Amino acid sequence: KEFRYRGYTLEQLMNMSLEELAKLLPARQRRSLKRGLTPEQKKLLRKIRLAKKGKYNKPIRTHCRDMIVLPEMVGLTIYVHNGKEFVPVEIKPEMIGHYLGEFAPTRKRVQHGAPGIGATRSSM
Amino acid sequence: LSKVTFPGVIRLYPDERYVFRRSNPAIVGIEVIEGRIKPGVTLIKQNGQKVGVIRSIKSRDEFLQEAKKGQAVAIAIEGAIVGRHIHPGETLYVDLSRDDAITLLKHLRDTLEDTDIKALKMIAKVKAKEDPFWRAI
Amino acid sequence: VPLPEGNQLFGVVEQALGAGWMDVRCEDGKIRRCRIPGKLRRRVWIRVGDLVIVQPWPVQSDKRGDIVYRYTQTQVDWLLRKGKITQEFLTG
RNA sequence: AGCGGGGUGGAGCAGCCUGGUAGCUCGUCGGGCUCAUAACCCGAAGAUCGUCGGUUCAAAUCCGGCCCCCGCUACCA
RNA sequence: UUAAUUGGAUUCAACGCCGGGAACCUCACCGGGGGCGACGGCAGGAUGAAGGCCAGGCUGAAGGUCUUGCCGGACGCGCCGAG
Ligand code: MET
Ligand SMILES: [Mg+2]
Ligand SMILES: [Mg+2]
Ligand SMILES: [Mg+2]
Ligand SMILES: [Mg+2]
Repeated sequence: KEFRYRGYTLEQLMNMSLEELAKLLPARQRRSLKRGLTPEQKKLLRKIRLAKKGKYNKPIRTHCRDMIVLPEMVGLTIYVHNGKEFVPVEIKPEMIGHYLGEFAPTRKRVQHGAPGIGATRSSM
Repeated sequence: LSKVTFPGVIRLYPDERYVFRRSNPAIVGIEVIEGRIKPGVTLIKQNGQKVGVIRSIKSRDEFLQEAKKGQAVAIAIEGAIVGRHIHPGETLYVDLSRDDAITLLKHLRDTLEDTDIKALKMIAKVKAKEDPFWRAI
Repeated sequence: VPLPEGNQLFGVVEQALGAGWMDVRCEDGKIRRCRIPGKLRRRVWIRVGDLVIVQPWPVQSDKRGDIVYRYTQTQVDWLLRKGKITQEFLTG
């Protein structure tokens, strides 16, 4: 009842080159990794590695909704912009291979009211 | 003073004896709980049915004029029938005018005593069902 | 949004009497035959059952008054939530 | 108090007597016609019969006990 | 309904219409961050105005600003009109 991703434990995923890991992800993630990371993602990754090393005792806030979750990011809490505020996300092992934006909804759930004037033919 | 009508709350005896005539008129004894009974005053229940207007009051064969606290009197009323309209042991309330209540609470505040204020307060509490005026008293 | 200031108070429209005359029930438990000023009569449509501000006439201030402002749905909802007025006054 | 009558969609009435589909008119919601409203046309929702029991192959229908409503009469403090 | 769900058009003669198949741009909306005042005049200014930067904080990221001191020589939005 441990975690496995394609028959690998978490540690085996930790000690992998970015290329070796890219062969396990779905096609969209593989193409995104092969084409390189954008500069903003580079800065975010630098901050993440610093925080893991034992420095940067501050919360991580980022505008990068298109960043792919990587195994070395597991255990940290990231604040992802949803359009008007930063929401906390706690990265769990079963999130590997997803974009960050999937965990920060940008619209509010709809609870309908009573239909107003002009909602039907007879109300006009 | 003559324009306003004094409040009053009474309760029918659960005794069969006090009923001396059923309809046209309804003759039944009564004891006063609070307030003052006067002739020509409409009575209503909690739900407000018009039981009619008190036609006459008599403590004995003699003709009376009014009844104060702690007095028993047989009322001959019109429009009230035992059973469908009134039941023995049921509590009856005097219908009140809001203008009369305002006059009593503001103008004629000198001539108000314990039984009168208790009756008026509980009548307002009971009548606080439809008009928020009695809810705010 | 504006609140009564002075002798003004709320009111609920009960029935329109024609020729710019309404019948408004106020907060002091009185029914008043109220007159609508023509300035707002032309541009604001009033219908039975609305929260409005009424100023009684200086002479005989018990049955006559003037309606000065109408409360929209958002304003009356905000007032109900704030608690300045209750629900049973509006619903009767 | 005694006697007589009655409870069925939101409303007012059939369907009983002769047990075996719960209908009629208005009303609400939706679509039609008209530049727009009313009138008119179409479709759908809505009672399982005041409750409880007995009878019957089977009960709103036959029977009985309760709850409520209506009418007539006796009834003078 | 919403932080915003940008606006115009309502019988024929509005409703795959605005050549309107909007990921960015378009874009007019919402949250946040930056920049701009010919020409006149006032403060000020080579005892250097205005302006620009290696590193490091602040930050979504930013010599934008701050810390740390280096670079540049003549105009000046800190003030009033005007554009
Ligand atoms: C009349 O008969 C009388 N005894 C009835 C009661 S008086 C309260
Ligand atoms: Mg029509
Ligand atoms: Mg629109
Ligand atoms: Mg598209
Ligand atoms: Mg866009």
